Amino acid sequence: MYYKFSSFTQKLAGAWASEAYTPQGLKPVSTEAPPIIFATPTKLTSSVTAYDYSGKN
Amino acid sequence: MLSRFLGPRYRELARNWIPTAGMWGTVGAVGLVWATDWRLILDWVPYINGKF
Amino acid sequence: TATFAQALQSVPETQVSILDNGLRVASEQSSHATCTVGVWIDAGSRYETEKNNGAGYFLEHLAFKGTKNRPGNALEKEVESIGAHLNAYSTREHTAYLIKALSKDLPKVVELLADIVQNSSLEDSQIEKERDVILREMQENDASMQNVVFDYLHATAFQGTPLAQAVEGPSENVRRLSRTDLTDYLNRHYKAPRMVLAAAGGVEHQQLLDLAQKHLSSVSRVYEEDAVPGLTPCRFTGSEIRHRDDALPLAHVAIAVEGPGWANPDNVTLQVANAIIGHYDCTYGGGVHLSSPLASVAVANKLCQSFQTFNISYSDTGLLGAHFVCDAMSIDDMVFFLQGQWMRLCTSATESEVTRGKNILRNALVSHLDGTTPVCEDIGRSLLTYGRRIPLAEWESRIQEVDAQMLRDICSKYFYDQCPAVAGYGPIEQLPDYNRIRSGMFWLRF
Amino acid sequence: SGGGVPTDEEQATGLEREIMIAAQKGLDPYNMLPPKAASGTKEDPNLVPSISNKRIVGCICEEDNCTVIWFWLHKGESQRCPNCGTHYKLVPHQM
Amino acid sequence: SHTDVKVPDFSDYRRAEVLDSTKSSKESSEARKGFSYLVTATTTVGVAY
Amino acid sequence: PTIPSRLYSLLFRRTSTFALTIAVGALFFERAFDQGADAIYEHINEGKLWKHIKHKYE
Ligand SMILES: [Zn+2]
Repeated sequence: MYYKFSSFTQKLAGAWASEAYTPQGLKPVSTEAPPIIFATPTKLTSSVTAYDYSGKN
Repeated sequence: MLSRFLGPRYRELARNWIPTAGMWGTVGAVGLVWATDWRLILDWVPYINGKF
Repeated sequence: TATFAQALQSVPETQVSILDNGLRVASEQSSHATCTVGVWIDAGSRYETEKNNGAGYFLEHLAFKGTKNRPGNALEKEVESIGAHLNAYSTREHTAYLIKALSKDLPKVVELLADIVQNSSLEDSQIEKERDVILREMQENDASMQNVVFDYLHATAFQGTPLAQAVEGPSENVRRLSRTDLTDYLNRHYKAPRMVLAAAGGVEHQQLLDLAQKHLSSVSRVYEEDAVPGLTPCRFTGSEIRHRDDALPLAHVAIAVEGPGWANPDNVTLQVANAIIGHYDCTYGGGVHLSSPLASVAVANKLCQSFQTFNISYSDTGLLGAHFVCDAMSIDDMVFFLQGQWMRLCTSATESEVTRGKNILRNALVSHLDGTTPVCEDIGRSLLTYGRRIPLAEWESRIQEVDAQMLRDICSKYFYDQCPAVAGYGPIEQLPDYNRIRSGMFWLRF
Repeated sequence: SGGGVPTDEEQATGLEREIMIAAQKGLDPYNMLPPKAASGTKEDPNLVPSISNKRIVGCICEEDNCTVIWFWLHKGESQRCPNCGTHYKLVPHQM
Repeated sequence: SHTDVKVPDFSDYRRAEVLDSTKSSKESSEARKGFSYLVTATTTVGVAY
Repeated sequence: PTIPSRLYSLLFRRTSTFALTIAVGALFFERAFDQGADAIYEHINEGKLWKHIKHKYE
């Protein structure tokens, strides 16, 4: 009812009860997760920026 | 009729913009003596005194 | 009478003590009949290793669904039986479980907090239903469009680093995560040296120390592999991301640069700079007479729907910049205006402007800590970040050091001729390319 | 540009690999550092590891000395340096 | 979700001192813009001649 | 404190200082480039130009 962490200053601001203490909505079922396609096959690596080399090892 | 800029804030702006305007004036003077090949200043400089 | 310095030094002091487990117990006392007691853990999305990318969020969900000694809703019933309020959040660096209650029920709440950080019963059916709940609220938070631009800005600014990934993580990790992974996360990151027990309000410090010795004794204290998870500095990337959906009515754009982090004093100066530019939305009732130049320009030209400046700090890094929502036809103009304001702070900041920003920062710092919940948040976050509670008189002393010359020196250090990180979402083809935004970050006249 | 130059936590193989792996645990089983726990007392001797039941023990038993007293140490009870009185016990459990 | 959007790896086009994500920036950024502005300054000197 | 950081800081960071750098470099480049190209041209045409045979006819 009272405080929700937000506001781009990383602060526990004040917010209404319908969003501070019920952050998940009343929508019943999650609908889909649409996948991402690229133009070229990209090496979208999260960890350690794919690979680092300059030849054959 | 230029009495709108008589205050401490415009004086503060002025003393902020002394060095930039002075350096732009230095650029203009050096470019003018460089382009005109003016003989007053170009004889006071060591390396450029080669063609005289 | 009583001036500002005397009232600032009349604020009560926060008492901090250390247990044998390394648990940091801090509290401060007022005349209030209520209390706010919380546990702050140094665990977030930055410690996750790209395969458990929503582990902290999913524990943050299952923490209130039942423990070993309090199975399920009976625990929930207990806190409702005392009329207390239970809240939590999870950032990229910190996790917090806090309870507002009355002071007269200080023991029981601490006991509840104890098992919430060390005895959570992770059940498979609860795991399934909270997986569905998390998918539902990622669907809900996709509609909150400024949060989408927040996540996009973090991703494009911290590419390749653990600070790009969101706290809730990708959808596949929600679909596939197992109880063993959550157990590894909670055994790795929920140890006692990284926990601060903070209390604000009408609570005795010795009473809370006795409660923390009784309940929160021996949380983990042991790495179990002698493997300390240490944080590593993250590379900033001047970059642009453009999510284009022309069906949306309004466009959100966030522009940022580096800020130094938590433990560098010129943050205070940067805070003053934000207080110069400030915030606005369409329901502010000032008119054409607001003190912020960007606000008055945007009101007169009818550009914005809202704008808002931010300074965001993590361990020796952060994001400093602005965020605005407007229609399509305004976007380019505002970027120019926004960059011009920054360059004015880099070149020709005056003294009355700095004084106004200093008074705004004084009022923000004092009036933010009104009530026990933000005071307790400040205590827990300050013990986790600064290593100590910075008193408000120290804040007032650091604000008084700010004059115009050092402010424009700092603003030239952090804004001038720097590559920004730009995130956008909406009808954003009038938002310029990265070259014009980058070229707008310096003046050809200096 | 590029990466290419490898960090030696991957290209270390063989004796270099186990000495780096053990050294960044802080343990030196290949005699690269002067050992610790000096105690010439009877109940607390100087502990010296071994792989056999016999080892060279040198005693520079008083500080700034010319001669190191060399003697063989065998598995069993701890006997001292034969002129000073520093005990030495062998433990043959270091491979 | 919007959290599924991940920036792809740019390490082939990326400059040399900004390659590893474990090193902080603002340590070699001045050298990068010094190189690019030196290129621009030499071009301006040549066309001024 | 490294040399490229200070070379960017006190010469390339400000636009007026950038223009001063360009003007002074233009003057020194004019002198050095004129000397170099004149020396190359007189070496390629050794003994052919008038100044090489000017001393014979006083
Ligand atoms: Zn001896």
